[PDB]
Amino acid sequence: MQDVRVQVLPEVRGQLGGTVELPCHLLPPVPGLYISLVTWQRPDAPANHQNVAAFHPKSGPSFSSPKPGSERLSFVSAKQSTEAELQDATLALHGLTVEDEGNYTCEFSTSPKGSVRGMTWLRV
Repeated sequence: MQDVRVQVLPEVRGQLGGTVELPCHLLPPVPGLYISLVTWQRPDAPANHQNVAAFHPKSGPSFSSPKPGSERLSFVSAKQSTEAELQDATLALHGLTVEDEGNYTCEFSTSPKGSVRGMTWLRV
């Protein structure tokens, strides 16, 4: 099975007080691959601020960090089985503030390939 990779933008520029999307896609669309999880994290944020978003095929989306928090976040394309689709893990963030600036890491957990990740700088 071919190896997979994460595609993100080196930087995303969003308008202050507005909305911005952080693109993240698993490539290529390989048949036989199971995506068990995708997460977004801010490595440099305080402890309880690092886990910004997560998506599981069964349990759906979660946003543990209160900042930006679920109120300001959503996965634009990810679907949960009610079948799941996590290949596009693009994250939309509203009410952009300067305090939102920083490195964001998008990481897929997969079978059989394990984890792969990419990083994006968000500038306001």
